[PDB]
Amino acid sequence: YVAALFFLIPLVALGFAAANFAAVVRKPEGTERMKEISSYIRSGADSFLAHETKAIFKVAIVIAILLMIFTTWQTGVAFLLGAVMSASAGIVGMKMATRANVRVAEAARTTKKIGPALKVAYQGGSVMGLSVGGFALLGLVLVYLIFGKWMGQVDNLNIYTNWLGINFVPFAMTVSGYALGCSIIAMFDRVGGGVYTKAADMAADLVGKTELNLPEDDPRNPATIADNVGDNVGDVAGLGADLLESFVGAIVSSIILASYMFPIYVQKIGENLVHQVPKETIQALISYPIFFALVGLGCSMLGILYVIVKKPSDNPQRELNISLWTSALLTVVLTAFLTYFYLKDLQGLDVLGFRFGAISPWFSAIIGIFSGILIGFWAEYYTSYRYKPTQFLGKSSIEGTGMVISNGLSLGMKSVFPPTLTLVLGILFADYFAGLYGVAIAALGMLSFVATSVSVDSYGPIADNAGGISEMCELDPEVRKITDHLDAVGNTTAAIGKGFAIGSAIFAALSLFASYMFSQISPSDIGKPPSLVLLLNMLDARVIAGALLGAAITYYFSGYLISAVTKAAMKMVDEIRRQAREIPGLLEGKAKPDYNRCIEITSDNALKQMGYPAFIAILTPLVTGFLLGAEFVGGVLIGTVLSGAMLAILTANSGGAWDNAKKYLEAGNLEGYGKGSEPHKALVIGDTVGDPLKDTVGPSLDILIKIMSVVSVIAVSIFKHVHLF
Amino acid sequence: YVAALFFLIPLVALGFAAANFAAVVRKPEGTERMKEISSYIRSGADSFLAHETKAIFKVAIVIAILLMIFTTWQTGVAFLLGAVMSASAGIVGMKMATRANVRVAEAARTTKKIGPALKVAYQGGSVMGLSVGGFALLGLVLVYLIFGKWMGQVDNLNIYTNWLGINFVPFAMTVSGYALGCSIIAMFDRVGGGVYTKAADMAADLVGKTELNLPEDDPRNPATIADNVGDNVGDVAGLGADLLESFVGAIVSSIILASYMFPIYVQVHQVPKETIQALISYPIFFALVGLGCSMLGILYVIVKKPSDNPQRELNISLWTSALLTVVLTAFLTYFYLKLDVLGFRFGAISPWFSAIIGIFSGILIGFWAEYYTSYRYKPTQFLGKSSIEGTGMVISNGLSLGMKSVFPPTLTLVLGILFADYFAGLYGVAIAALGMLSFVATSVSVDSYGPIADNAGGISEMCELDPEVRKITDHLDAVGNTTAAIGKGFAIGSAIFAALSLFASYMFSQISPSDIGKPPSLVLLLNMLDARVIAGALLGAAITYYFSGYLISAVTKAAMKMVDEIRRQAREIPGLLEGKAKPDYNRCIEITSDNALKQMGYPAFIAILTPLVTGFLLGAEFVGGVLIGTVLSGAMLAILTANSGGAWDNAKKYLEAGNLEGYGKGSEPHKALVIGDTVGDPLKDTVGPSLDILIKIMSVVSVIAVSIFKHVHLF
Ligand SMILES: NC1=[SH]c2cc(CNC(=O)c3cc4ccccc4[nH]3)ccc2N1
Ligand SMILES: NC1=[SH]c2cc(CNC(=O)c3cc4ccccc4[nH]3)ccc2N1
Ligand SMILES: [K+]
Ligand SMILES: [K+]
Ligand SMILES: [Mg+2]
Ligand SMILES: [Mg+2]
Ligand SMILES: [Mg+2]
Ligand SMILES: [Mg+2]
Ligand SMILES: [Mg+2]
Ligand SMILES: [Mg+2]
Ligand SMILES: [Mg+2]
Ligand SMILES: [Mg+2]
Ligand SMILES: [Mg+2]
Ligand SMILES: [Mg+2]
Ligand code: NA
Ligand code: NA
Repeated sequence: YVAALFFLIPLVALGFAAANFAAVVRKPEGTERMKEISSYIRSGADSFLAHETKAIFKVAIVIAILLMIFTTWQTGVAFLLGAVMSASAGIVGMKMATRANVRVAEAARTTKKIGPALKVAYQGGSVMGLSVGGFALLGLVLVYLIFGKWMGQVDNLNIYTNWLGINFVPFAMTVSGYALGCSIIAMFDRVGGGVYTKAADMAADLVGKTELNLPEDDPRNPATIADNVGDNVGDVAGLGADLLESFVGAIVSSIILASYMFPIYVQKIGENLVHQVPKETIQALISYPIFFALVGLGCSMLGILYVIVKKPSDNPQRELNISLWTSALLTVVLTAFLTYFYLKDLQGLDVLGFRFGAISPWFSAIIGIFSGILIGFWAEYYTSYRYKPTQFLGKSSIEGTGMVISNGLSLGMKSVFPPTLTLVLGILFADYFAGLYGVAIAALGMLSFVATSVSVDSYGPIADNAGGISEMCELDPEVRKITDHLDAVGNTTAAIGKGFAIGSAIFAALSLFASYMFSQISPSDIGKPPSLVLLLNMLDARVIAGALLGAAITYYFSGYLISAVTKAAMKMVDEIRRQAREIPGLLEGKAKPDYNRCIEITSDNALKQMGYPAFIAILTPLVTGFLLGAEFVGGVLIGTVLSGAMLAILTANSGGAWDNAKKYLEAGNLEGYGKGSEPHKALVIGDTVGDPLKDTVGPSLDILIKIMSVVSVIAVSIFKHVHLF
Repeated sequence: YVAALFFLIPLVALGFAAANFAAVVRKPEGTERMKEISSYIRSGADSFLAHETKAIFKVAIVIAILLMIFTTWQTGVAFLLGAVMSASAGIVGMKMATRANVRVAEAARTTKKIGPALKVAYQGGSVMGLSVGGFALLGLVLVYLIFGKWMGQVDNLNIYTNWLGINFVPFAMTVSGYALGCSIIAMFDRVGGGVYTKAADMAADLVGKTELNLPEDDPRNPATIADNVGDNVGDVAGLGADLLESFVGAIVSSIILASYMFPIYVQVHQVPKETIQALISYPIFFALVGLGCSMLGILYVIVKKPSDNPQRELNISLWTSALLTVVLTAFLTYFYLKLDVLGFRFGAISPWFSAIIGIFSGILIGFWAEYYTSYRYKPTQFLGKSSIEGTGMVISNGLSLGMKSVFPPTLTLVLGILFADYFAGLYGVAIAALGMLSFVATSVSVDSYGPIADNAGGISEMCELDPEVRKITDHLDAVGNTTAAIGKGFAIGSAIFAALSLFASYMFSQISPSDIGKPPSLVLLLNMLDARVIAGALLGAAITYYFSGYLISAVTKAAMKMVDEIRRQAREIPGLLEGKAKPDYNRCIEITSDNALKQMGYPAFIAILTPLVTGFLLGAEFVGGVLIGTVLSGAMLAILTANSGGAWDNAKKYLEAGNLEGYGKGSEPHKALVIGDTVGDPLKDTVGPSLDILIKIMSVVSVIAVSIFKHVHLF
């Protein structure tokens, strides 16, 4: 029927991405030096991503075997499917960007205008965004059809108990495994690529600009190629992995709640269970988020096509915002129709959530979108150098490096507010509209047009690489100005994407707190009213202690990521100093440096440090539970949500502001002081201090939130009574 | 009987502090240049503290009148009493330090050893700590005797409702007003002094060391005198205010919970009135025993043979005070309390155990502080080493060190909460919150010891003395920074415990006389799955972060103003850098004073209003969520900022001791460490301390005012 037409949308999106790749590759590349630089960066990125993928997939096979042992095999199969999906999205994005960077560079060089370069960069971004959306929805639909339909886990959806004494719902456990695989692979990719790129960027920027007195991404700098390999590895593949994980997480949270609703909402009447809701309603609610995501992917495809066929403009932010708005409006309308018709007459919504009938979920979704948009706007206010905060930061740059650091930290901590209030209002409204199911539907709708968001976000790194390639090949300063404008727009878009991701994570984390309080129910007491089930008393000393511990664990995770970055940062700083002083004629320009040193340093550090964060995110719930019950784990989840949201928003805004103020000063817009002045060095120090907090901690925080919440939701059935205290 | 002997302890502490002040003043000060510099610094500190005190006391009178209007007059009277108590403790500490700085400096200069300077600095610190403890306990005992005994508010312990629809217990409301006044005055003092001193320090350090290439606190630097006046204003008066506020807040939380326990635990009252009265009076006797043990430890450490390692002497003081407190409080709990229905599961000794936790917790925190802040350990030394790689490296490694150190103390607090709960419910949780500050006198002493050493070093460097004097001052100042970090940890831990206890008291206060029968098991219930509660938690975390950011910005404004002023002076006054001209310290003094006085008001009003607005907007669950998020985020940020600022400052000092191989005071690593120290100053001396004050003030205001918007909410 129409379900098949909907389920074929992800394949159309993947085909569109492949077509965009074929079109960009058919574009003309640059000169011979441009080809050589692109080859260097592409080879580095390919090698590091190959090593990362091998390691991550070994770990993924191990985790899949464990999941198969301790739960149903369907869980392990879904885990592997999600791992493959996220890894493939990341690899596709990286393999597309490694080729589109030089294309954008050559376009901006020949045409001397922003239109063509913007168009090619948006083509690459669309490749990655369509790949992400299509992979996520394809994995989800394959799971829903094989383990939900072919095997019929969506038909029984009952509370079984496995051999290890674990209470589980079949389709619930399968989607949990799928989301866990997605999020764990995304965690590995993000941590690795972030460590790599941020160490390289810190070392190169700091040493070169502040000490050696070189231009940004100068060929004499033995770390520039490492920096660009990181831009392609950590800022692309990791970005796609994280965003696909967020999309799949919102959708799987909605689906898990819908599935768990059926066997719990029952009435015990003389030892006879009477289901308060018909199975058809739960099945409609389960299939609803998938159709929602498919309609959203279609609307994103429409907007991306309109923006890639439209006449190019000189203001790239205008084009990106036009794409986002068109996708969002198409999604709103088509999803209104989908919610009205699909949920027409179900007869069981009143019992759970929806108070305004079939349209109740749609409203929630709307909230999400709007919420996201709001955050987006706020991002552009705090990150863009065309507004008050970033400009005041750039001005304060005249007073000293310490002034820059303090003002950046204050700007981040202040910007923490408006988006948090947006999320508060969104939570309240989605609740009022359709309970926790609508909370999850809003989490999803905030990313309903995830394809366009991922596209507009990945657009940036391509422009950054184009600028790096133009600087390495000594191009016309007009090319550098085009790349700098595109890169500022890309920083704004990356801040917007981080905000979107963190908001979706918070919404899905509330929905998952609900599902986690649900999973604790055993078949023995499968009759108590959900009003008593969904209860996590905060006055229980265990819960508040767990909240404290979760906040501390989030902060320690961020600190460990920062330290893992700074280790390689210092190593490469020292290596660059050594090369500058021990290689004859390197600074004069008559000698070639050794980029391989920094490449290998960053690769080794990233490969060594990428493992611990994922394992922490996987184990923390299990250990905390087996030590102090399930209320402590609930408190830990609460504290994790709070601290992670706060730190992620703060770091995203602060890093965006710092980088855009550095770029604004580099454009000479700072009266009197140029690109080589002491204020520029202070802004460079600020940008290096913002780099690791913007490209590592922030993104990884939401992945940690979702991974930990999913692990707890899956494993609470055990430590609920197998605790030590 | 023996109760009068107990009620006389705070007066003895105040007398001991006055005697220590008279003894330090009887010591010989330095030369004419030292006398002139000390007089200038004392005049500046006195002037700024006078203005700050006048403004804060006008605001305090206004707030007391408002409290009298909307609640009982006893609340306003106790508010004024606590305001006066905290302001007096701070002013006494500051007036003692402004005179003890030059005395410590001259002692360390003449003796050429660390012993005499350490002894005099600890004398000043003991003056301030005894002042704080004595004033806090005297105000609290006067309230307990006048409104608790003379008027007998501890006799009825009923749930009344005032004309504005507020449910309250008489003595509960009175102690709430006292603690609220204490915390609001501490908030004003802390915010003002922190802005002042941190702006001055940022300006001076950055401009002088990074640009003009001058030594720390050089007379040519027109901000060194302003920086030291700030050290005396914000790091002394504010410190005493904050610590007295935490002490009184723990005790008042204990008292409020004890009072509210009676009329709620009914089936017929589940607990006899005598038991509730004994539990109400118990925290006061506990605090008195703790003050006595702190006095004993301070006396032993000021009479004990001086050592060359001052941290050893300070740790010996802390250990002796803590052990004396543990033993004497064990005896007090055994005899005075010579329960099962509420909390205590091990009989009369149940509360004492909890207190122990607190103490030990504090002690534990102490070690962790000394592990992360002292340059004699791995983290601070690694930071100093990373200083060779660049300023950005210093900043990133400092942030990482703070965020990691955030953990061990958090786990300590988690275990303490869990164990105190297991032992004696929320009453024992609050008693542990208090016991962590049981020896608050010794803690305040060891903490105020630091700023005195900082001022002595600044004065010795201003007069160009013997480098041995500067080395003595640097060692003492590093020890003082470590002790200040330990004190901040003490405050934040006590704040977390008391904030949980106040969450309990706030869930209790919502009970109205109409439904004064529901089982307490159902009353103490704040479901976290309520969308409103989680939204409020998110909003509270965001509000804490914005509070911190606004404080940082208030600091950076005056910091930039003074940086520009110093550059202008350097370029337009002939011979200033050459040394043939005299700078204008009054300019920086006035800049920082004006900025601090202007920015000093808003944070306290935010902390006071946020609960009221959030409540009248979204019921009581939203306010509960806001309190939870605020507590969590504030604890995290306070621990992080304290540890990070300590690490940065001690790494700078570790590089100053030459322990960094090859690089001296003028090398790029020293400039990077100075940039790190300037970035840490505002996060260490302004945000961190204000966070726990905000937590306590907001939770107390909520506990008092929830009775209105609990059902008079807009949604
Ligand atoms: N129009 C309608 S009535 C209706 C009823 C149900 C199932 N049980 C109930 O609501 C139910 C209400 C209630 C109140 C007190 C005690 C026990 C109770 N049990 C589900 C859908 C539906 N739709
Ligand atoms: N419209 C209506 S109210 C109503 C009430 C009753 C009798 N008690 C119940 O059903 C009932 C038991 C139970 C246990 C847990 C959660 C919810 C529950 N509900 C039966 C039918 C009916 N139909
Ligand atoms: K970027
Ligand atoms: K200090
Ligand atoms: Mg850079
Ligand atoms: Mg880059
Ligand atoms: Mg670049
Ligand atoms: Mg950038
Ligand atoms: Mg950068
Ligand atoms: Mg300083
Ligand atoms: Mg000082
Ligand atoms: Mg000083
Ligand atoms: Mg100091
Ligand atoms: Mg300082
Ligand atoms: Na995410
Ligand atoms: Na405090």
